[PDB]
Amino acid sequence: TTPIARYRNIGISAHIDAGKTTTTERILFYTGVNHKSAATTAFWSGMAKQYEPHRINIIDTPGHVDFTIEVERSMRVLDGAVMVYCAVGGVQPQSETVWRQANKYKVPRIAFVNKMDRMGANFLKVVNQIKTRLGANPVPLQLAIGAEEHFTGVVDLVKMKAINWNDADQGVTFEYEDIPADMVELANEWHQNLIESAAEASEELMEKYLGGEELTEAEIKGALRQRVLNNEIILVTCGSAFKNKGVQAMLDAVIDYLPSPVDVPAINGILDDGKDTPAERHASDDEPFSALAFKIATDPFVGNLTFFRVYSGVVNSGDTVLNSVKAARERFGRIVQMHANKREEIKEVRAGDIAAAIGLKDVTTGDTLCDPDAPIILERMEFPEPVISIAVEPKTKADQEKMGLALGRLAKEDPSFRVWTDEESNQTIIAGMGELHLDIIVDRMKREFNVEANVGKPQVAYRETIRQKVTDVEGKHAKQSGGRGQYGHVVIDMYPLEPGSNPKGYEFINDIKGGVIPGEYIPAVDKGIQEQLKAGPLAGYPVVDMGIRLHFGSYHDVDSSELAFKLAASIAFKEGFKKAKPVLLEPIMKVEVETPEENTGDVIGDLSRRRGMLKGQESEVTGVKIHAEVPLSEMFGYATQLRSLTKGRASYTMEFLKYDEAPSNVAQAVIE
Amino acid sequence: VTSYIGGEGHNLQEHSVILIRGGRVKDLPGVRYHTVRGALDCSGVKDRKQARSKYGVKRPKA
Amino acid sequence: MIQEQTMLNVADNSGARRVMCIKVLGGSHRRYAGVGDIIKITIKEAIPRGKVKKGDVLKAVVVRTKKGVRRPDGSVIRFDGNACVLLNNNSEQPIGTRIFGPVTRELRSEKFMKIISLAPEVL
Amino acid sequence: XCWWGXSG
RNA sequence: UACCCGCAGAAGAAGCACCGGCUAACUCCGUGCCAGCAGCCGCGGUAAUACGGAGGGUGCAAGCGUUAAUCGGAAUUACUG
RNA sequence: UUAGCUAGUAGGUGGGGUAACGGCUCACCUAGGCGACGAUCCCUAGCUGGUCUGAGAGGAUGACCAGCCACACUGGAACUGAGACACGGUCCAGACUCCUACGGGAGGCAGCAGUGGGGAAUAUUGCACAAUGGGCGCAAGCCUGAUGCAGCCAUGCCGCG
RNA sequence: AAAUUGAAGAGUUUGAUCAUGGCUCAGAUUGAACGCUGGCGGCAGGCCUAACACAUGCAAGUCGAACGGUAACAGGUUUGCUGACGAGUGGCGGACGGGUGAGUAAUGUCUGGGAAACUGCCUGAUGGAGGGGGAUAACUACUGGAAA
Ligand SMILES: Nc1nc2c(ncn2[C@@H]2O[C@H](COP(=O)(O)OP(=O)(O)O)[C@@H](O)[C@H]2O)c(=O)[nH]1
Ligand SMILES: [Mg+2]
Ligand SMILES: [Mg+2]
Ligand SMILES: [Mg+2]
Ligand SMILES: [Mg+2]
Ligand SMILES: [Mg+2]
Ligand SMILES: [Mg+2]
Ligand SMILES: [Mg+2]
Ligand SMILES: [Mg+2]
Ligand SMILES: [Mg+2]
Ligand SMILES: [Mg+2]
Ligand SMILES: [Mg+2]
Ligand SMILES: [Mg+2]
Ligand SMILES: [Mg+2]
Ligand SMILES: [Mg+2]
Ligand SMILES: [Mg+2]
Repeated sequence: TTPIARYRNIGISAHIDAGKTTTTERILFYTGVNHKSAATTAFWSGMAKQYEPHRINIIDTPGHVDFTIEVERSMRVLDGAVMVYCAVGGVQPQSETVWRQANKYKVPRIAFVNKMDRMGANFLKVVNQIKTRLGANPVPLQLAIGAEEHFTGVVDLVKMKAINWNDADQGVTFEYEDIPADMVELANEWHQNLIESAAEASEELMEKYLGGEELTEAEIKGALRQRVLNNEIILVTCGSAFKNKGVQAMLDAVIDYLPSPVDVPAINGILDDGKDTPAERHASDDEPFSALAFKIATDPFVGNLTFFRVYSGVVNSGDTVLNSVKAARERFGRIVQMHANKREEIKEVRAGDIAAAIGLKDVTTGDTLCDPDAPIILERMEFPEPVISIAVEPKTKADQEKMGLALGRLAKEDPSFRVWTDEESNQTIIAGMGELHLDIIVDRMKREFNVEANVGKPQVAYRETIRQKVTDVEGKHAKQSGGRGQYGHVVIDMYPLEPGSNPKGYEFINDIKGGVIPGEYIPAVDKGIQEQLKAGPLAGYPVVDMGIRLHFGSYHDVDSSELAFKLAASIAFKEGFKKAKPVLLEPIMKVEVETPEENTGDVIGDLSRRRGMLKGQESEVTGVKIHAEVPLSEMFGYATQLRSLTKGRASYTMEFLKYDEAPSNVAQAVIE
Repeated sequence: VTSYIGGEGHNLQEHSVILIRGGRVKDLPGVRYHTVRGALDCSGVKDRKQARSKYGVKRPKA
Repeated sequence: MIQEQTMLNVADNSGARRVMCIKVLGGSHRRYAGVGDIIKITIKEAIPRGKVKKGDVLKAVVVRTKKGVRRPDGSVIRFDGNACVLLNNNSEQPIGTRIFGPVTRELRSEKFMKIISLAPEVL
Repeated sequence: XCWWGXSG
């Protein structure tokens, strides 16, 4: 039971508002008419039913940078890609990013220019933008006879024939006719460019074209397939998914110009575990079963749905599987493939196809599912580091137990979303790829699970250090009133130690000379001093970069004890800290920002607006790197402001560097 | 109730989901339960090679 | 004609048995709420384990009134009690999942298609 | 206390 | 299908608790009332068979420990007693 | 640390009623009836053969197998039928959920499998009526999540490497 | 002939002792769970919690040798003519089997009795089974509803 592996795995990737949902809805309509987010399977022949009906695996990827994680997993799993570009917008910021994600996985892609009907929309401008901004070769498979209000259909460059769709039938019937003479003057030149590109890939067709023999349609289409697989060129088509003209043709182009599961390069991995031996799993049923888990989901009336892509081998119900990454033995049952109208149980899944295994107990996102015999570990998909963090506190105390379970469930399904409890504030901090991404997880925790919560700013971990040295600090602890009392006298010198002097940042000096303090009690004095560092006298924050010297003291034959010396050391420590200049320290982060050159002045100004101090600036072939030292308190929701300044084209990384002292206004604020 | 975390290192913080089992700590009045190590949020003692099952430590890869 | 201090029976399954109008929304010095008018209310009585609790303040839509409604032909449809369907304070959507008792086509707006489809009788 | 890299 | 035969080759197949006494089974090293241990007694503040590890032993074994629960020992509700 | 409880209550007579006896019901008559051998009330609970343990007496227990009882969303009621006040029947009322073209309709896994939830914790949306039963039919046959098996699980016992 | 021929102690109150008296340990068991580990077979068991809510498939049908009819299939434009039977009328089963323990301290269960009863199918016996009447489903025509 196998289709001839001519299925077209594809992913719809575009900027927000471009038309990804409208185009995919129209894709389901036309394929469904041909028959008598989430992965979907359809069946598409040609518009004239010329092509054998092929399974089309279509995923509409989310445009927002907040939901980039889903674009990443989709591009890897899907053999082909279709990039929607708005005709008015052209190459918008997010569309620039999705190109780079496709570039990372070397995914062959074609381009659909949507919204041709919209006013001030130029198909050639968008092609020009694709060539200049994305630095790629765009070839016009289809030109547009009409523009804006007068948009009436899409012309085909390869056949040099105009196509008219039927407004009454909702685009169901295609028509072929002559190109209008005004339109043809431009079509000839673009058709010549299409011919020139096809010849270059074949090399054999190049010499023939130079000699002067006309290239075959059979031969041009072949060469164009060749180059899309090479990734050298991109193919552009124009249509209106609202006026129902052009979407139908783009699908036929997808089937005739995009790769099969066999056409793409075989998945690379580590065979078994250790020695990094290349798995080299060829994409075919004979090779040992290999699959990857993407987009795990939960259904109320069904078990957890774990969408998977079988590169090689065939999986069946009642088949043992190995989770290579989690080292967990697994079994497969109740597999389901979702057609546009319905989801159906399937007993087996051939290689090159995507399905959702219900009830996979140990399968998280980025897990490799393989046969236990001959195990293979395909690499985990790229997981982006979070860019913004907020504190979540449950509105009710009862919700805390539920909230932790809910955020963990959200964190299991989505790799980008992260949750942790900071040891200092004991608060729950969540980290996400965008402000909107965190907002949607919060709404899901309320709308989906029954847990409403309060968003907040994480509490920074302040430290205390001493400025100036106070000498002769004496601390006498005496509790003698009958029987056995506890007596300890210690004279200590509290001085500010250098920040880089020692790893602990604390130094205790046994400068005792003679029998003033018995050796046995000096460790107890040291123990009391370390305990005091744990809770600073002013604001309760941990003491750091401070050292002390014990030079003198007193004792009693019966009363003196280790506990007594520890309490005396604590009294002296407090007195010395009170007189030494106590300053709170604010954690400083080393921040590196990659920004387009035009917005560098804006990003540098934003960092200067924060109490952050610039330490560096590197001009780069792509973008400009800016290095700055900014207190973490100032670094809140920085990604939102950074994206507003740079049109979401700027990314930043940070690392804790040191604890420079806070400004007085901020430090007094911390004390309160 | 009150439970005892047993072993050199504890990762338990606030709002930590753990499993508790019977067992009284003679020197701690009122602590009549022992946290199970290796279960849920609670982890196993680091560098533990004796009585590892009691402390939930996986067999060393040796 | 529902005014502030009026007590209304509850037509839904939110768990409120009795509610009091605390404000007639939609205008300054607005005096009366009729059928189809949104009013701020306070739960004066609720069943245990209900979706709402005594003392909660939320919006409600008046569905049956003793003063009654007027039809374009001069016909009057009147009820023997004032009744309301509790609405979420923010989304103005019904808290309950079932509607008890007849309702009038006055509620056949887009905001209240939920109530209309769930009513046992619409007259 | 302040970002996925742990730190204050 | 049970079962039987033929092939190849030691190949594909051992772990878990415990060693102060009660209770079978001991030393060294780290540590120094700390870190831990503990059913009961109790151990640990510089020669720790009681902690953490190593070697050695012991008990059981495709299991071995721990917790929970029932009865026994408990003549510790005693009818026997 | 529950002492009084009862009025169709307790009995008689007549009528009705049921397959049958009977305050079962009703009219009248009498003033009874239960209870420190614990009535009434309150809490808990399916019961047994058995099981676990104990020399025994006993103590604990009632998962599996078999007998019996009860129940079938909740509350009530009848119908048909030898037999039900009926798990996959009917009517009503109630809570809940679903379909709709917004007029109305529909339902009840404590069947088997399965999902969510709770929980320390417990299995496959498997196969076949081949056998043994049961229903229907003259039989052939058909139906049978009874049953026979298969999967999962060191959960136990047992045997072996 | 054989069918319970069956009962053990130890640690810890004291400076030591004896008694009292708890605490604890050695045994067996379990619908177990958890932690670590895991070659295999046989046999058994497997929501103890929420009688919580349940998407979906299935778990009670059968009889043409009761009856009209023949939709459909297969043979001999057509028919019940046949096999065979959709739907329907009729009979029978559906009160069994399967599940669960919410209720229930006795109205249930167990033990032994009783007297005033019923009882499809099965079985033994003795007979009969005479002769009519009216109706109705399906069906046909029309008509309503999204469906039921
Ligand atoms: N005029 C016009 N509008 C379109 C076209 N395709 C989509 N739209 C509109 O663009 C809006 C956003 O489209 P959507 O599919 O949500 O884009 P997505 O956010 O990329 O999925 C929709 O409301 C459509 O009405 C088109 O071809 N022409
Ligand atoms: Mg969308
Ligand atoms: Mg725009
Ligand atoms: Mg010994
Ligand atoms: Mg050892
Ligand atoms: Mg006894
Ligand atoms: Mg009960
Ligand atoms: Mg005894
Ligand atoms: Mg009857
Ligand atoms: Mg029934
Ligand atoms: Mg049922
Ligand atoms: Mg079930
Ligand atoms: Mg749970
Ligand atoms: Mg059937
Ligand atoms: Mg149960
Ligand atoms: Mg019960």
